[PDB]
Amino acid sequence: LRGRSDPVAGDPAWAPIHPKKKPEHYAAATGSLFSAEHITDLYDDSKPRGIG
Amino acid sequence: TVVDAVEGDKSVDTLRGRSDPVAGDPAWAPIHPKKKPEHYAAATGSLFSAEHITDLYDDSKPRGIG
Amino acid sequence: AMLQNFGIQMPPGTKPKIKNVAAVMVTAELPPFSKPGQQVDVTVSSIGSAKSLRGGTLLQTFLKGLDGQVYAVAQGNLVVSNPTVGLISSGATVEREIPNPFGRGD
Amino acid sequence: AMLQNFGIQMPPGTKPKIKNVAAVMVTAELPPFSKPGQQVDVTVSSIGSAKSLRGGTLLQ
Amino acid sequence: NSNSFAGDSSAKQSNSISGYITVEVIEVLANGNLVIRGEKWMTLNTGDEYIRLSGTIRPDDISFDNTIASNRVSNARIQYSGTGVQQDMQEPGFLARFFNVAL
Amino acid sequence: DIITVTLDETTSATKSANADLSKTNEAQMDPLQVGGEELQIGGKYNFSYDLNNSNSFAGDSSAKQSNSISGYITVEVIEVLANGNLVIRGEKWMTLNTGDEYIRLSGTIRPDDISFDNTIASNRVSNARIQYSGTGVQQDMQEPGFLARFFNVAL
Amino acid sequence: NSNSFAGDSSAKQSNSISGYITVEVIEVLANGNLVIRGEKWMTLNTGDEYIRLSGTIRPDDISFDNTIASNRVSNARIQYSGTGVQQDMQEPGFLARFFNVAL
Amino acid sequence: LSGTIRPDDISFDNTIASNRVSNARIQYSGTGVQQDMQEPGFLARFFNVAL
Amino acid sequence: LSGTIRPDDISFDNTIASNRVSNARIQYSGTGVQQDMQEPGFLARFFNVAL
Repeated sequence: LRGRSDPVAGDPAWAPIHPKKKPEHYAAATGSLFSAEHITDLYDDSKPRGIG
Repeated sequence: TVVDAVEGDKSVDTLRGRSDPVAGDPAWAPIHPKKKPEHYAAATGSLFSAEHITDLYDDSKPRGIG
Repeated sequence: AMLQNFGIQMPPGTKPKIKNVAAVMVTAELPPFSKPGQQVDVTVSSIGSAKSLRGGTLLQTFLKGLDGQVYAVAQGNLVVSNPTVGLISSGATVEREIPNPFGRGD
Repeated sequence: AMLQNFGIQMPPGTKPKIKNVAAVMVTAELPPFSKPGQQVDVTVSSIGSAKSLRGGTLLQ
Repeated sequence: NSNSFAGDSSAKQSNSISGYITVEVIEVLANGNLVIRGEKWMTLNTGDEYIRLSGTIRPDDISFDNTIASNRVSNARIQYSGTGVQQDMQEPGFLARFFNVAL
Repeated sequence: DIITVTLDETTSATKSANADLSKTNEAQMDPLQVGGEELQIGGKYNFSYDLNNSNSFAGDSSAKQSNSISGYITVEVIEVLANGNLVIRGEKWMTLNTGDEYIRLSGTIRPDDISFDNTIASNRVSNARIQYSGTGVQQDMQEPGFLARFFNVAL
Repeated sequence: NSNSFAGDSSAKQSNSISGYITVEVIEVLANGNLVIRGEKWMTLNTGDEYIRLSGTIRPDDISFDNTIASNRVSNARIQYSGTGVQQDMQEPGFLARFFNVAL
Repeated sequence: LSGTIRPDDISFDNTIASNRVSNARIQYSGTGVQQDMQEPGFLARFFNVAL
Repeated sequence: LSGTIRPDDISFDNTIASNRVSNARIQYSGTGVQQDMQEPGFLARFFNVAL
């Protein structure tokens, strides 16, 4: 009798995506704490750049 | 089946005489830009690639698909 | 932003009133066959309105290549003579390798 | 724009108040049979209103 | 003799929305553009309202306080509506719909 | 970890549309008289006519919606995400004289948006779920019941 | 022809409490947060009223005079009510409750 | 909106006026029972095309 | 709009006045039932051409 279907809260089609966990560095391979995926630039503005 | 569970089934006009547009029409949907190929710096010994360099002073106007 | 990276976040609109900090541009040339762990010189040049860089200390800065990836990290003590350009003898530590076509071909 | 390329983006309408930076035009002549990896001279000439380019450093 | 004719037509349309909605990045494009999506539900006394926004944005348009205007969102889909018996009062139903499509 | 949320929401949306169509005709001619007599075509037809039309249409539609909430709600972190974002959740119950009211908030926030006094605005909460309602006979007066619901969905 | 439709809905809710309540720490959490709980009874002439508060607080939110705002209390449960024949006048009873739930 | 534009007409804030768009197609409309009230239907259309 | 123009008449902001367009053809009109209300039809046209 309504002709419409109400949305439901928590729909997976609109739910947020939790970001993928980055892999561990394993510093024992290189002897250094540098990892291209884990470094944080001190001066960056931290704009959104990835999922989540 | 051809219906996705997450998004769901996305699938009196004779008395109206008009057909309403649908949101998400491919005729009006945006085009995601093509992914550029990898440089393969091992061929030249340099990080320069004509398709990947970024000019520090350009205004970044729209210049490509997407 | 750097202070936020250490756990100190000032309220928005707060003026730091800093007088011992200057923004600079760091440039390094990566010699061929550069291996991780090696050190190269860096040139530090002021881009704001600092009167002198003499006696300064370069904080952690990431040096990017033409492809946008980080290949070195630069720190150290500046040696200036032009007081706004200084040099560091081993400022940048190489963190990544660039492949070479030297061993290919006949 | 250069600062945006490094992750620092000032709010619109912000005056940098820079005094150690000058805009220039860079010209190089490429000799014949020039191969990648070689180095050539460049002439740097100021196009704005900078009083002197002495002691400067040309950015990328 | 006296002949006379007069004929006119008109149309008008407007809308506006004001508020805030916080979304998250669901995909990063090849040029660095960010596809965003999110929803927001509020139950005040009785009845649930929702705001839903999806689209694509440039990181260059994100202001200093991590806020972007809604007119900067490409392929925008903005939905602000209710749910339940509260929304039942906003629609006429079959009876008036047939009369409106017939006349 | 305890984080305080300032409930400050205000949304407002309006829309409108209308159309008009109109047309009219009015052509009248008195019988032509030439030579002192009334001209006749055929055997019984004059040189006269009379036309009068009037068509008109008007149709409009409108809609409007707004809401606001003001107050405070203190929640706690229930999960830490990979990028450091914090998933928050909490409830708050108040029984003033008679009847219980509750406030419930859940969502995801950035630590960068938490102000100096450990307070974050409610419009900075991603995937927000805000619920402010009552309970019991007090809430029974806020709903019409089956009788009016059927009448409202039928008409 | 003439067709017309109009439909609206509305809701509103508010509350406030003002006063003081002194509680005590009943548990210390792993991060140093304090779970608090307490009650307060007042018999003025006739009839007993009570205030009850429970929740979790941060020691950082406790001001210099050993006072903390009620909006800083996590998982707050605030109850301010009466007792006895005084509270009997505040509720309608079965008769009006059935009429209110039926209509 | 669809059309063709010059990059020279794009202002500093990445915004271009709509009168600078070549081959412009601008459509602003509704959908559903709301749009049904904006059109007269067959009855008035025949009367309007006959008179 | 169609016509022929001189490049000398194009101003600095890449805009040219419409009175500088040679062999100009300017058409601004509607379409559909909206345009049906703007014309009288056969009945009034015959009366207007006869009287």
